[PDB]
Amino acid sequence: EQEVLDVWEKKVVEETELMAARTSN
Amino acid sequence: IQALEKSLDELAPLMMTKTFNTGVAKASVIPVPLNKRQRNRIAWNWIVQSANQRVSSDFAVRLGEELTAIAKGTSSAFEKRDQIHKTAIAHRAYIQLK
Amino acid sequence: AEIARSSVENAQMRFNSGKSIIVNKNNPAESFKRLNRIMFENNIPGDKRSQRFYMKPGKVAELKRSQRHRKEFMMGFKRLIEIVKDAKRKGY
Amino acid sequence: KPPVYRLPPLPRLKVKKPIIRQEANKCLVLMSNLLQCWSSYGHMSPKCAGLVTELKSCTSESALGKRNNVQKSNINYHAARLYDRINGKPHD
Amino acid sequence: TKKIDQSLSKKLPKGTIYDPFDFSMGRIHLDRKYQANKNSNRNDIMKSGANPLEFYARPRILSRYVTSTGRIQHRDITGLSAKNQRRLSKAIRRCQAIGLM
Amino acid sequence: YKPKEEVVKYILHGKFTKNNTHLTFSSVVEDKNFHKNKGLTYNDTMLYYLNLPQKVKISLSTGCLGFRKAARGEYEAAFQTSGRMFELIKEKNMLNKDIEVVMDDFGKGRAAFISALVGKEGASVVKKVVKISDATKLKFGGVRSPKMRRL
Ligand SMILES: [Mg+2]
Ligand SMILES: [Mg+2]
Repeated sequence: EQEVLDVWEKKVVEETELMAARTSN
Repeated sequence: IQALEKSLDELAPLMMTKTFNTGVAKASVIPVPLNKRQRNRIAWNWIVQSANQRVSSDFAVRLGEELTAIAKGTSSAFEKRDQIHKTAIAHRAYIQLK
Repeated sequence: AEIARSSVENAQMRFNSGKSIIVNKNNPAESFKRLNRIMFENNIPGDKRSQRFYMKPGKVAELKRSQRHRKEFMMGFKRLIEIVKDAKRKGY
Repeated sequence: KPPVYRLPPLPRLKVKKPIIRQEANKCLVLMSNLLQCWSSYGHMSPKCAGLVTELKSCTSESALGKRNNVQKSNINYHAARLYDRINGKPHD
Repeated sequence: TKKIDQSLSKKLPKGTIYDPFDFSMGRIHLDRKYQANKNSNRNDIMKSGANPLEFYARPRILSRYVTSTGRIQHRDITGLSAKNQRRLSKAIRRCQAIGLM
Repeated sequence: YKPKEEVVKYILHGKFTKNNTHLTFSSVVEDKNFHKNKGLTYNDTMLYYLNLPQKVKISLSTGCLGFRKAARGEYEAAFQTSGRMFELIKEKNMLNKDIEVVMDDFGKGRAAFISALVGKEGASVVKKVVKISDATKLKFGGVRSPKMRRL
């Protein structure tokens, strides 16, 4: 579960930053 | 040399809006990022133009004086940079981001 | 009287058409996007364009038959692509 | 019960323009944020210092950074490889 | 930031069993892809065995199968049998003519 | 017993056809003494408040801003006409009560009006807009349209 939760942490952060930029539009 | 690099890093615009002839309709003015080599070209040309308004017959003297004034804060090319950044802030939504 | 004054709010919105949006004072451009979605989900723009010129009944029937086939064809295409992806995932 | 739609025999199984996920450029998102930071706190405001520093590093050598995410879809390779197996065609 | 969008996190129900894969992004995407209104049947009167034509005087029930403007939904969306779709459409058209819908 | 005409809201109607854009600004006037009249039934009172009278205040087309012939139906003509309307609503002190926007058709000026109202040109009017709606008129059968053009 840690191995999966580590990849999930990265993607969440990445996709919570593209949203911020895309939404800023 | 450190003074020159600091002046070039402060005078060059970070971004510049460019017109892209995309589509038969009107071209789009989209802000574009600039690399360090492209930034130095923009700032250097502004310095040379400012230098060539000085009285000395020798370009080295005019360039030296211009660089000294820029290192001391006074330069008329900072207005150019502010006007290039204002345009880009206006067209921030025109950016594509993909 | 006041009975006809205090019962006008619901009455006013009881005869709704379904083509109205309450604007979000914060993001007013999101409410216009919601209205556009209603227009497209009720085919309002398409219907208006199709009513500009008269089409013979036979031509109308042909166009309706072809459109249905393309809709059904796409559903069959997507079903086959899903099988391909599933088969690829399992190593087939 | 969900209606299955079966395609006729086809000369090919192909996606005209396979969709690909194109990750956003890191330098462009940095520029979109810095530009926004100047829109609220003002141009050259001390609040956007970090944005300016990050943008300079991202674009220092290439104005779009090291773009190394180019990708092509393989759906058409698998679709053509597996179509004859999975189309459910009757025997000859 | 100590916050994540709900669309980027899965909330595991209570009493259910889970695998390590349930914490991945694949589970999020897989749940979106296979998200169908399958629980409608148990809440869908017209998929229970009633005759839709008996609801021609009950606009509230009929208004569940029309769009915001009153357009009858295609069978592809309602998921009804041919007979119930045929009967439901008649009920709505009769309701409209009576002055209730 | 006394005419007490008062404005309750404003209606900003836009008709966006293929060749022109018409923008009308109106006021929904309500005589606040209508219920004080004699011989008035509950139905007449409710029927009067369900369709309140309207008075036209501003009427604009793309030809009022100098756009002529083919230019009247273009995106730029609508964008400027929308700006002139948003300005005339502030220059007439008609930005006190809530505004309801009604769009009629899907020509090239429909997206210009929306852009002019969600942008700088309509930053004052948008704050008062409370409800947006569509009023495109469709026919269920109806009259026979003209024949298809062979071009
Ligand atoms: Mg024209
Ligand atoms: Mg004629």
